[PDB]
Amino acid sequence: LAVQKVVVHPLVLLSVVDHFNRIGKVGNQKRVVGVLLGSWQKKVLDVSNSFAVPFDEDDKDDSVWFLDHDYLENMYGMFKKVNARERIVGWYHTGPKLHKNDIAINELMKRYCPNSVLVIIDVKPKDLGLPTEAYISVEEVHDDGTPTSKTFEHVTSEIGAEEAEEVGVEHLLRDIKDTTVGTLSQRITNQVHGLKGLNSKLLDIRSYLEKVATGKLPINHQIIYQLQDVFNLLPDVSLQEFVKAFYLKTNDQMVVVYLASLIRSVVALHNLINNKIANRDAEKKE
Amino acid sequence: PAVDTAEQVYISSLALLKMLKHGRAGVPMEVMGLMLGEFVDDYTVRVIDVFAMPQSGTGVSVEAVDPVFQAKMLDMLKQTGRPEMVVGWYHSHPGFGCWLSGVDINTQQSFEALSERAVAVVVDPIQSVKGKVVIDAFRLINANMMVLGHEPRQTTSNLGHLNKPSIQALIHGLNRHYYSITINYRKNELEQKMLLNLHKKSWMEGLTLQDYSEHCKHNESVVKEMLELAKNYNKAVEEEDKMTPEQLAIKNVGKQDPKRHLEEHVDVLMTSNIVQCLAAMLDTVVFKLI
Amino acid sequence: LIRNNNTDLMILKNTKDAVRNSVCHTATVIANSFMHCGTTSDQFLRDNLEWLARATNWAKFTATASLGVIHKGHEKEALQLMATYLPKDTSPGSAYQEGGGLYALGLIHANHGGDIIDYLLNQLKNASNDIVRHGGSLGLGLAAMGTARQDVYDLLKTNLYQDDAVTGEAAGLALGLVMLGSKNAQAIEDMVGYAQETQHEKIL
Amino acid sequence: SRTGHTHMPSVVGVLVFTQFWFWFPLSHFLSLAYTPTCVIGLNKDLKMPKVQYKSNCKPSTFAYPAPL
Ligand SMILES: [Zn+2]
Repeated sequence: LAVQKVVVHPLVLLSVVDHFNRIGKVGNQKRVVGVLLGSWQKKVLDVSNSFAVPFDEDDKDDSVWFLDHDYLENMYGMFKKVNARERIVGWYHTGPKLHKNDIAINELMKRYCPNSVLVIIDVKPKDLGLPTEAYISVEEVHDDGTPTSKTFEHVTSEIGAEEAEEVGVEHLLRDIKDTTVGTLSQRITNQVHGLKGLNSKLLDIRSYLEKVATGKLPINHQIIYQLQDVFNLLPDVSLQEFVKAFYLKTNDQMVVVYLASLIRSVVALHNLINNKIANRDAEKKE
Repeated sequence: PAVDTAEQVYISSLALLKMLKHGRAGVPMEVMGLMLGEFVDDYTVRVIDVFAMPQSGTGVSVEAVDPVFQAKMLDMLKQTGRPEMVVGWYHSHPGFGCWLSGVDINTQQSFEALSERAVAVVVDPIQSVKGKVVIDAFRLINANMMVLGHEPRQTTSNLGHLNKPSIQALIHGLNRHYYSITINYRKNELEQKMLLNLHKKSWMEGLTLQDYSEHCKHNESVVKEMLELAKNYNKAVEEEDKMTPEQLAIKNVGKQDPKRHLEEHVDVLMTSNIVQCLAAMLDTVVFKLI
Repeated sequence: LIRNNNTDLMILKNTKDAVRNSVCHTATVIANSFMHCGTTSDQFLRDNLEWLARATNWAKFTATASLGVIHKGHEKEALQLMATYLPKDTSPGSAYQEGGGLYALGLIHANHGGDIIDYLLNQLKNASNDIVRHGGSLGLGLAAMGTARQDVYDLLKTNLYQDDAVTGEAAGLALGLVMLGSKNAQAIEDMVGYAQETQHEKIL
Repeated sequence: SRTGHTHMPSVVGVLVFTQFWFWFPLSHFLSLAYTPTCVIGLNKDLKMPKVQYKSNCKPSTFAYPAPL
């Protein structure tokens, strides 16, 4: 598509959290909506700033909602005066999931940026996923004969920081972040987190299938198509060729691990030699 | 009613990130902006947020505050739940430390005329490194009071003398024309958790296996490197056998250390191969056809 | 203490001549109080009144309070003694002196304010300036240490709930002092809940 | 205390004196920790007689410092 990856800077996250908190101080709200400013680098979005805009909606009806687009334009001008290279690239809202009226809001935003990106930023501290979920509006051409509609195609979202922004984040995360853990422990923790995320995704798919089976949701006929491919992609690890290749590869890596460990042991013995010699010299001169 | 040295300026995480980004973007201009917050009491100056003022034109210095832009930004921010008064101004010092020049003193005099407890914050985005940002808060010392023989502020605690002033700031008029207010940071659990997502790798790449062709090529290359490294390591051991203690480090200058490179290669290969093996073993269980 | 008051004023004079900052000034005041604690001897303050006048703002609050350290245990007469030291009413910068006088009165009768609790409670109730309330809270807590008197607790809790930093610090400290070791659920709940609600760091 | 009991005024005074870091006047609380070092002789009338105890040690071992 027109968007390959959306990089959301920590300043955007902090601004969104602050906007949500200051609006929610009123004690009666569900979500807040603002505008996202960034630059364009190849096909990778670089969402780097944001500003709040007045917004309200009805709890029952989805067609009733007000967004101050004049406020949008005025603050776009004010921000453009400060930073001309940051242009409107989309919008954000803090609702935990999508809304039925999100397509209308994206249509409103598309005038200012034709390829607008909606970045749902969950203020609640989710334990596994990233707080950002990026979507772009696409015209879904169905093959069932149903008329073409506008949907939100998901986009891989990442959190990246500028050099000074990273410096500030590390200053704010100085105490909390533990960097003493070695690289190997970090990779193993990454594997654990990947297992947890895969379990969560599979549980979401299972819950959707459970709802479909009991009739809570209709058969999409497109999620089923994707799920058949997913189950077909499950490799057979019991094949003789695969097992032999896996064993050969594991032995090829284990011989390297053995060589590295042997060299490490010899170097450790050399260190012990140096320590003992230094201790004996220190006690001999004293 | 002398100001107390125990006064503190509380900068929020959003405010700090905004000033750091604006100062780095405006290098080497002394880009300025306004700090919205609240004077909680005589000892606290909370800085809830900041907003950057646009630069009129070229020049590495603080320009005059545009009243129209400030009024428009304040009025519009009040429309979206930001009814916080201006508690002072911030401006960037790209690499020459945190202090106030004559132009900065004249600019801060305006805020002090408006609000007597306004604070001039200086952030050094160039000298700031990860985990330690170079920042300071200042307020002018009135010449009339100090000349007659009065301390600029009263010391009722140790809180105002915990940070030793830098010599660069002292040269540029610190404790003579302006005084430094201790800066503390307000961090909540929510914002810290939100910032923790920075560089947080996706769950997909946790189970993602590296290409086995490139992995084998890397293993072979590093092992071939350790071959020469051990060949040199033997010579290094023999040389250090007969080498005087003054040359233990001087003779290591400019010459590669086979032991250090051997350790680095061992660590790299151990990590890479162990991670790849563990990931493959996990994938053989998770993604199975049965 | 007064009979065996073998204090050395030479050291105090030697270090007073080296004073060049307000911090060292109040340090010398506190030191003079320390070496004359319980001796009712204010000679150093008497021969250096013009130097003692250099104290300003909270330093005055300290200096006056130093009296209570020097006259600690002088239970025979203290209200009259403090009134002799301090005039009843003064306009310029007298809030610090009045608060220091109340704090010094509490210091004189520390842990033994048998009949001075009533006077301190009346002064704290009939106080308008925040410095005066701070000093009165410190004195009342100092004079009701461990007594757990309900009237003192209620007045101090009201002063704490006034949400003034200067008043709140002394109010919280005296709230802890008055209910010293009582482990009462009400006191713990009030103080902790306020500490989780107040926005002034001095109160905390 | 001399009998081994926890002197509550001493502990409280020391703790609040340590709070001179945040508030200089609180240093005066150290006066609470000041316990006089004395041996008071009394009579049946709770009065003070002219009694001269004997210290079986050199006078310079426990004496005031010599004034400058
Ligand atoms: Zn400057």
